[PDB]
Amino acid sequence: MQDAITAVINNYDVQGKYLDGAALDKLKAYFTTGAVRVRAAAVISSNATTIIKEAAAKALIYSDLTRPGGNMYTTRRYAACIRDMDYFLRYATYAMLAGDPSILDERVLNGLKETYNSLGVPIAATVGGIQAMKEVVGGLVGPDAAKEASIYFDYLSSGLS
Amino acid sequence: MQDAITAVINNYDVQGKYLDGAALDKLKAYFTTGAVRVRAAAVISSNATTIIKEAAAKALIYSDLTRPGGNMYTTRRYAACIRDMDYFLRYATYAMLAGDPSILDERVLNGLKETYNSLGVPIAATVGGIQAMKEVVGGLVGPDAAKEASIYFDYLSSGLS
Amino acid sequence: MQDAITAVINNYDVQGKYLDGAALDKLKAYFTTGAVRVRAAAVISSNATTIIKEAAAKALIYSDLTRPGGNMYTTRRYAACIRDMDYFLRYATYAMLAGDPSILDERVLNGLKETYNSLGVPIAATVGGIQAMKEVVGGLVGPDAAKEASIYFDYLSSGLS
Amino acid sequence: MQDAITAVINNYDVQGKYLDGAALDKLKAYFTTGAVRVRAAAVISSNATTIIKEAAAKALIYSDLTRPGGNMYTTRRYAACIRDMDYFLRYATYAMLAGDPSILDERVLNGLKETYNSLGVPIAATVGGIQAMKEVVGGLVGPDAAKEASIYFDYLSSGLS
Amino acid sequence: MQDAITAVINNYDVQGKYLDGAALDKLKAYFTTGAVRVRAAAVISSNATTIIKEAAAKALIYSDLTRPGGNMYTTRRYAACIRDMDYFLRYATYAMLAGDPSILDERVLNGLKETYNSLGVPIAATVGGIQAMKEVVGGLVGPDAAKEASIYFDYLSSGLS
Amino acid sequence: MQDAITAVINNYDVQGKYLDGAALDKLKAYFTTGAVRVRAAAVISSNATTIIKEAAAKALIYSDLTRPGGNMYTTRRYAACIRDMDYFLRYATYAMLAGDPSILDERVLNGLKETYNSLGVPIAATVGGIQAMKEVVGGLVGPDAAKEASIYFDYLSSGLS
Amino acid sequence: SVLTKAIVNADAEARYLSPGELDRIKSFVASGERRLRIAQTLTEARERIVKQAGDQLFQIRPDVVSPGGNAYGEKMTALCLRDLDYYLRLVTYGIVAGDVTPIEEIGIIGVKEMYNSLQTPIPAVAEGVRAMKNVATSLLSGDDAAEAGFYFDYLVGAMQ
Amino acid sequence: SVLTKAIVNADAEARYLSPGELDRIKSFVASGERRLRIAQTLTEARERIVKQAGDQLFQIRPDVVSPGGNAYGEKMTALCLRDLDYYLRLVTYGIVAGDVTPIEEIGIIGVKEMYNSLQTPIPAVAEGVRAMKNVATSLLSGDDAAEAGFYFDYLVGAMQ
Amino acid sequence: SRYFKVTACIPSLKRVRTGRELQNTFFTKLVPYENWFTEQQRIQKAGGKVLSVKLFTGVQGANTGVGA
Amino acid sequence: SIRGTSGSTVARPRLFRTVMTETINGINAEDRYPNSGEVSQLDQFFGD
Amino acid sequence: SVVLTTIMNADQQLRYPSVGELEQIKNFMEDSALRLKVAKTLSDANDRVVKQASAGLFQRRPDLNNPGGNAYGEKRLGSCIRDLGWYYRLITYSIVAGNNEPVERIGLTGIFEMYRVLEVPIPAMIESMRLLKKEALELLSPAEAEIAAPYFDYVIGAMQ
Amino acid sequence: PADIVRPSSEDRPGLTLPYIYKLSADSLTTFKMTAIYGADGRPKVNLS
Ligand SMILES: *[C@H](C)[C@H]1/C(=C/c2[nH]c(/C=C3N=C(/C=C4\NC(=O)C(CC)=C4C)C(C)=C\3CCC(=O)O)c(CCC(=O)O)c2C)NC(=O)[C@@H]1C
Ligand SMILES: *[C@H](C)[C@H]1/C(=C/c2[nH]c(/C=C3N=C(/C=C4\NC(=O)C(CC)=C4C)C(C)=C\3CCC(=O)O)c(CCC(=O)O)c2C)NC(=O)[C@@H]1C
Ligand SMILES: *[C@H](C)[C@H]1/C(=C/c2[nH]c(/C=C3N=C(/C=C4\NC(=O)C(CC)=C4C)C(C)=C\3CCC(=O)O)c(CCC(=O)O)c2C)NC(=O)[C@@H]1C
Ligand SMILES: *[C@H](C)[C@H]1/C(=C/c2[nH]c(/C=C3N=C(/C=C4\NC(=O)C(CC)=C4C)C(C)=C\3CCC(=O)O)c(CCC(=O)O)c2C)NC(=O)[C@@H]1C
Ligand SMILES: *[C@H](C)[C@H]1/C(=C/c2[nH]c(/C=C3N=C(/C=C4\NC(=O)C(CC)=C4C)C(C)=C\3CCC(=O)O)c(CCC(=O)O)c2C)NC(=O)[C@@H]1C
Ligand SMILES: *[C@H](C)[C@H]1/C(=C/c2[nH]c(/C=C3N=C(/C=C4\NC(=O)C(CC)=C4C)C(C)=C\3CCC(=O)O)c(CCC(=O)O)c2C)NC(=O)[C@@H]1C
Ligand SMILES: *[C@H](C)[C@H]1/C(=C/c2[nH]c(/C=C3N=C(/C=C4\NC(=O)C(CC)=C4C)C(C)=C\3CCC(=O)O)c(CCC(=O)O)c2C)NC(=O)[C@@H]1C
Ligand SMILES: *[C@H](C)[C@H]1/C(=C/c2[nH]c(/C=C3N=C(/C=C4\NC(=O)C(CC)=C4C)C(C)=C\3CCC(=O)O)c(CCC(=O)O)c2C)NC(=O)[C@@H]1C
Ligand SMILES: *[C@H](C)[C@H]1/C(=C/c2[nH]c(/C=C3N=C(/C=C4\NC(=O)C(CC)=C4C)C(C)=C\3CCC(=O)O)c(CCC(=O)O)c2C)NC(=O)[C@@H]1C
Ligand SMILES: CCC1=C(C)/C(=C/C2=NC(=C\c3[nH]c(/C=C4\NC(=O)[C@H](C)[C@H]4CC)c(C)c3CCC(=O)O)/C(CCC(=O)O)=C2C)NC1=O
Repeated sequence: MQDAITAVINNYDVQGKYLDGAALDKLKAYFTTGAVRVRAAAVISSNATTIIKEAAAKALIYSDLTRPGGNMYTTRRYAACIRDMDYFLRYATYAMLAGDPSILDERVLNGLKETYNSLGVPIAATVGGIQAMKEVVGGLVGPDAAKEASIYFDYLSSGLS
Repeated sequence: MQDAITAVINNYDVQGKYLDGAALDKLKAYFTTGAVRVRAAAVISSNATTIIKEAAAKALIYSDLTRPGGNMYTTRRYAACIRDMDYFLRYATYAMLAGDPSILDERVLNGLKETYNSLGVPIAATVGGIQAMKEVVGGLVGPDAAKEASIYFDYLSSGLS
Repeated sequence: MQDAITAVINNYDVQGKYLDGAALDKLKAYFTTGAVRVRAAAVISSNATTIIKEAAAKALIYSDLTRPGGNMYTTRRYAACIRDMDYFLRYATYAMLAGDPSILDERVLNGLKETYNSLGVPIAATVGGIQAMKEVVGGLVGPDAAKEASIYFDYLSSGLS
Repeated sequence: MQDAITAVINNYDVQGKYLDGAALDKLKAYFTTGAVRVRAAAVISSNATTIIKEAAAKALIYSDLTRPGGNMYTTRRYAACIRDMDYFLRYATYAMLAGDPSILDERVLNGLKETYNSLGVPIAATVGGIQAMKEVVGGLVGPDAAKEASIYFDYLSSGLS
Repeated sequence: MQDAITAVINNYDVQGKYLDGAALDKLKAYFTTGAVRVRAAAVISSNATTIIKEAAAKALIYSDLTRPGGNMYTTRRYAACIRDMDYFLRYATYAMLAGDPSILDERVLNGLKETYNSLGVPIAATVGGIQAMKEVVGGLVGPDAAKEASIYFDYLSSGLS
Repeated sequence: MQDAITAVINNYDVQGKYLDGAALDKLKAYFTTGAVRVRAAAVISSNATTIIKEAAAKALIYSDLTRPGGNMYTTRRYAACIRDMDYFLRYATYAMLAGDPSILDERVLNGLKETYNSLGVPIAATVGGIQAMKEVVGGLVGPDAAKEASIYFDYLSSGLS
Repeated sequence: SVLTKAIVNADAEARYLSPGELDRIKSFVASGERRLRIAQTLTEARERIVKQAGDQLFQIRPDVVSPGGNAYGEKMTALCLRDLDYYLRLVTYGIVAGDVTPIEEIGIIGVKEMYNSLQTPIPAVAEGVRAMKNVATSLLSGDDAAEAGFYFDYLVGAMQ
Repeated sequence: SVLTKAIVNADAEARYLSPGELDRIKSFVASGERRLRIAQTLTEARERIVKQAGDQLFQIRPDVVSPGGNAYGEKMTALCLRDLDYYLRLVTYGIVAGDVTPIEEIGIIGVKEMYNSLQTPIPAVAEGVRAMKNVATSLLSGDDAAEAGFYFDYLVGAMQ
Repeated sequence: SRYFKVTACIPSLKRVRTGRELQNTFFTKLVPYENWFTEQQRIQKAGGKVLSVKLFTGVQGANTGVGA
Repeated sequence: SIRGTSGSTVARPRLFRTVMTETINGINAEDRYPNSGEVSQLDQFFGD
Repeated sequence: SVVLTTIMNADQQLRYPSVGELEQIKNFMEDSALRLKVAKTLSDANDRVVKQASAGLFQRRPDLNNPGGNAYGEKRLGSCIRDLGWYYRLITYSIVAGNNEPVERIGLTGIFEMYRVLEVPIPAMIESMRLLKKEALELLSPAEAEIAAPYFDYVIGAMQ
Repeated sequence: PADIVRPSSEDRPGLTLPYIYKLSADSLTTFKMTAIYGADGRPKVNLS
């Protein structure tokens, strides 16, 4: 997988061009903002469980999904969905730190859509939980990294749907 | 897999028949060429690296495959391609000594086209390299086993294509 | 492990010597007796179960070993004893083929006396069974390879006892 | 400890059985080789120090064992190694006289390996010295008792290894 | 494995005290000697192979280790050297980057004497080889950084012997 | 046991080298600090009982240790505990004089942990007493030998804990 | 057979065919003529050997031709003779094939489950195979009969 | 420490220290003086920080110091303050080391099992650590306050 | 108790293994539910992709019969 | 230095193959006795 | 890159980045402003440094441009110079990257295997990379030389 | 052909072996099963 720097490096290596003004501009644009990415990642790591809590509270729980009959019935399915929620949050944080969605395209979306189809998982409910996580994360991190996290959250949600 | 003797023996076992005149003629036809196969296999085993070098120089090197954007670009992919070249040469020697492409179907061609499609490897380039190995092997072995060697390389090329 | 040829070559290598007349004469003696060992090993491999058959019938069963309280009592212990006896026969065959007891010392004799002491296996009874297969093998193979077979069984019996 | 006669007597006493033809044959087999063992034991007893000297010259000394950093370096360690060598020779003589390695099991090999591991002594070098004494004794005694002497040195070497 | 920073903390933790003046002096000393270590590590790297070759020529080669019988007589025994070495470098370059013996006792120098005793491998020779590399690295690295590299090499040699 | 001078001599003898510049500099490094060590040892010997009294007052007595249920309760156990304190102080003095903790490893810490666990002695309380003695000794001796004295008390404490 | 085992072992070793490994190939191609001659000499008397092994087996085991046996009745006796012909065909297959692999893959793996489901004496079948070996050894020459008896005794040990 | 995490990372591949690792080790040795000064400043004010943090914690969560509380009683409160002092010591160790490696092995692995066995409120302990963080950040300049507080949030997140 | 029937390819890109690497670069194998997550994560970590996943063994209702 | 030991052993490293050891080790790895085709290998090897 | 290396460890151990890991991730970017012009100067010499390195290595080892040499002829010299340019480009990609990633992942893992069938001397490439490392620092200041020397050391430390 | 590198983890060191050292060994008999073909299938199959 790739981040901003590695993406620039191999995207130039494919046609064998040295780093030019546009390439150094892209690298500078990445380096000028990643410190806010570091702060947002630290805040997200410190508040991971609360984010999954509020996303589940405002998007999944108190519903027929958690009622008998939904996908979120039984503590086993509850723990599985919350573990999936945690995995989505952590990979979103990795994507935000890296500044490239290749990490999501490889270690997140690969073998997930058809797996959810075969397991009967509600894709709409999963997308709603992802947007709940994005809302909570944007509330926590602040204006500095809100859009930076939101773009990759939207990437994951659009990949799922 | 099966050789000539094992193939005829199994074909007679499925019908439950003692070995007959036609099976005896087939066995004699295999036995009369036993020594030449051994000599050809010894020559190819002793000259194996040189065949790969000449085939690579005549087929895949000095082209866009080695340049950036090529499948064989980077030392990992170059070593992988030459290792596949050695695989093809060794298994061609196996098929030529055994007198049967059953091992070629069983342990080489099985899923090879689909895995090359998944990885993006140039099937036409691999076919050209295999034909270069066939030419070099036919040159080195001599009249005695040239066409016996070349039929199995043709089998590999036709299975790939 | 090592055999006659490997032992001789390493014994002259450790000194740093060319293979002289005495070494070539020892290889003379080993090579002149080769086919007898091969036919003896083929006979042993073909009659392995029956050699154990008569060996057990003449040395172990119909005694206090198989009755309750005996070591070889119960189906588990009977199967284990016969598997051990077959192990001894097969490794004696390997030693006879190699013309050296190094394999027997390396992979059978070490840990054997200590394991049998740990588990309570009668070493005297095991030596009796080995002598039983020695007699049976001497009967089967005949004058050609009788002594050459019996020497490694005697080595195994002496190492155990 | 036990010799061949005492071993047979114990094997029959544990069954509470009078001596039968098999026990008589085993005792006769020991009796027919009594004199050769006595002659060999006298030979080793007469030439004790020369055997140790030749074994040390052939396998131990003039190496890194006797140089600084070696385990045989310094007068104390040299004396210890030669005294161990003498112990091995004497108990090998006892075992060859008694026709049974039980004395070697009881008084030498029991805990010798773990003592050597604690002290840092090289077990490989010790095995080499034991074999060197083995060939020296085999040369001295002659064909009559060569194998009978050699079996117990091999037993000691296998027990150490 | 421990460095100075971890060692002080571990020593001050078992007795449950805050970092006092002595601990801050030790950490301050390491932090002040933190640049020459980094520079000399890079100097040891790059010129690693020439260091090994010069040390081998100075100590190992031109002795009994190369003649017939030595433990570097042939290649692959020669090849186990350069290897064997490259450790004793690599390690102790780690030591003079996270300066504390620790790593040298836990990864390299621990049971090495047992392995060498079971494999031959003259310990005095492999310690002379260590001192040769000590001299060559003291020459290459510089006046002040010749020490503490001499310290770790001396620790390695002393521990091995 | 071994000291600075004997340690240098042994670590040169096991490698079979003569006294070189490094060992010479080590030995003058010990020689330069001879007077400070002997002066500190004389001070400690003159103030032996007062140091133990003050350390016991600061760390052990006037607590639950000397009350019933404490390990230091009863005259026999009180005398044994102060004897142990004298042990630690005297061996620390020997180690300070010799400039080597080898005497501490050989004659103090070997099996002390298991002995204390068998007897039920509080190891944490013992380490606290050792540290109190170290503080008092550092007060008495002064900056001249305070660090050298403290390193061996710290070695004892780290070994015990 | 021999070629299959050699190539399988070499490929498991992840190397070319060993110079020693090709030696078995050369020996096989040398001895192919002799083994083919022995194979035809066995195949020229399939029913006669089955006959004589029939007398030997019936005389040695009246158990099998007993009322409690499985050969009681001409139909099942004919079935037993057909099984003996099957095993003679298998052994001549192995003789031509040089390795016992066809014999193993036709008639000894699961043969115990075979004859246990059919309720038939494995020792009786082994005795019949041994009588077949004796008749064949009488019908061939001693040196080639050594290898033929090697195959036959491998079969006898397999059904036991 | 960072030296531990860097040297052992370049030892699992059988290579020397990477040129990418002949960096941030350098940044660590450069910032070592600042880290030592921050650790000494925290150590000097250990009693004030512990006392004020315990005060804030007991106001925020008065149920723990109630009769049905885990820390009810003068010596049970003494044990709570001792635990807070322990965590302050671990934070100073982490600050000097430059990594949370030592505090992780010393006081985080198994803390859930220990506090569940003792029946102590882990969220209450986390709030106590947060109060210690606030009191510590009140005594430091902005950069040093952030540097110590980041380890404080590590402890808060790990106890969770 | 249910086994997913999947197919996948996994290329090794750091070691260039040199013997029989064709049976290890594309496979279909039944994998249990309890081990399917850890097995599927390995393919993504190595860098290959899963081509298909099929539940095969059981029903999507779950509840009773899940344990095994 | 050195506070614990696991002891030493008597190791026998291999210097070279020479067909006989290779054949015996290949047979031992499957634990099956020499094959019928494996038999003739020793025959012509001893004949050479 | 440094971020790629850190995220690799974090995902391998199934955890977020560490408290000592973000300290290194932030220190990797703060010197990026200085380091950007460092590789830029090396970037704007790319067809000159290797051109002057050709005469520096081919004069040292004169058997690379002789009848028995691998680079004999104009077009054979061109391939060696193009390889020097490739490695210079890769080392610049790594110096604008951080850790060994751009060179090791693309043109370092298996150079021995490439030359296994290519016949180009590794000990000659060692001196080639040594020369490149020596001829590229002089364009930089010693302050930049400290930020350049380890980045060139890795090639001649890896191929060895 | 390079040194066979055995990669290790954060607790133990990683190792390297000369190629010629393992080239003079007993050459590592291995067992591999070829049966993914299709499972439901299409290729040459047979029991192999
Ligand atoms: C009551 C004695 C205790 C208690 C409970 C409590 N539970 C919730 C919320 C939920 N509980 C469940 C439970 C289950 N789902 C299942 O599949 C099963 C197995 C049959 C169970 C038992 C679920 C799913 C929820 C989430 C809401 C929902 O059902 O949609 C709460 C509410 C927590 C909140 O934050 O709102 C509470 C309080 N609380 C106590 O104090 C008692 C110890
Ligand atoms: C949660 C918000 C929703 C939900 C989910 C749910 N998932 C499963 C089972 C699995 N989920 C995964 C997920 C992943 N594999 C990956 O590689 C990644 C990214 C790295 C993900 C996210 C997998 C592999 C499984 C199966 C294996 C396993 O669970 O260990 C279930 C269980 C289904 C069942 O009972 O059979 C559930 C319920 N459920 C909801 O209600 C939410 C909408
Ligand atoms: C130059 C200092 C040395 C030298 C080199 C040399 N190289 C070649 C040919 C090739 N070199 C490569 C190299 C790479 N491909 C990659 O992907 C990478 C990683 C970035 C490298 C380094 C390749 C692929 C070739 C083949 C041709 C092509 O690129 O298409 C030659 C020519 C060999 C020939 O047979 O013609 C030479 C001579 N020679 C020396 O003497 C120097 C020590
Ligand atoms: C009887 C219904 C069948 C039968 C049996 C038969 N058995 C033997 C010989 C032995 N049987 C055993 C059995 C066991 N050993 C154990 O540990 C156990 C488990 C408790 C058993 C069942 C043993 C050890 C022997 C060997 C002699 C001995 O005991 O010392 C024979 C004799 C075989 C021969 O002499 O060759 C026979 C005949 N025979 C039938 O026809 C019945 C179907
Ligand atoms: C049989 C004639 C005698 C006998 C034997 C007996 N052995 C065991 C158990 C074991 N035997 C072995 C032997 C070997 N493993 C090897 O690798 C080799 C050399 C290649 C040998 C010789 C081992 C390892 C075991 C233990 C594990 C196992 O059972 O497989 C038993 C079983 C003991 C028990 O019940 O625990 C027996 C009975 N017993 C006699 O009475 C005969 C004299
Ligand atoms: C000599 C060929 C090899 C060798 C030997 C060596 N041994 C020791 C020390 C001891 N050896 C023994 C031996 C025995 N104890 C017994 O009960 C028996 C059975 C009769 C034996 C053989 C013991 C007990 C010791 C320890 C003596 C002690 O306590 O000091 C040393 C000295 C080791 C030392 O550190 O001083 C040596 C050198 N060394 C070689 O290199 C030869 C291969
Ligand atoms: C070289 C100067 C000396 C020498 C050495 C030699 N060593 C071996 C074999 C091995 N050496 C090691 C060493 C290590 N493994 C570790 O993990 C470490 C520390 C991290 C070390 C130092 C081991 C384990 C072996 C065996 C396995 C292997 O080869 O990797 C040999 C080969 C012996 C043989 O032929 O069997 C040799 C020759 N020989 C000399 O002459 C020098 C004194
Ligand atoms: C009183 C008549 C005399 C006297 C006594 C005195 N004792 C101490 C201090 C201690 N005394 C003990 C005694 C014991 N510990 C035991 O286990 C037993 C056996 C049952 C006894 C008797 C101890 C342990 C101490 C140390 C303090 C403690 O108990 O924790 C003092 C104090 C001395 C000091 O320096 O503080 C005194 C004064 N003094 C007299 O003059 C009387 C004759
Ligand atoms: C070389 C002439 C061409 C080329 C090839 C290439 N192949 C790979 C990767 C693989 N090749 C194989 C091959 C086999 N597996 C088998 O079982 C057999 C027969 C026994 C063969 C021949 C496989 C499975 C792989 C994937 C796993 C691996 O990489 O080892 C690559 C690398 C692709 C990548 O980077 O992922 C390449 C480049 N490339 C060319 O340019 C030539 C036309
Ligand atoms: C049996 C296979 C085999 C060989 C041959 C072998 C050789 C061998 N040659 C060596 C050295 C050496 N060999 C030579 C020279 C030469 N070498 C030659 O084959 C030429 C005839 C000659 C040059 C014309 C020199 C000069 C050295 C010293 C090292 C050096 O060159 O710096 C060394 C290093 C130890 C030593 O100095 O003795 C070995 C191991 N080992 C083996 O296992």
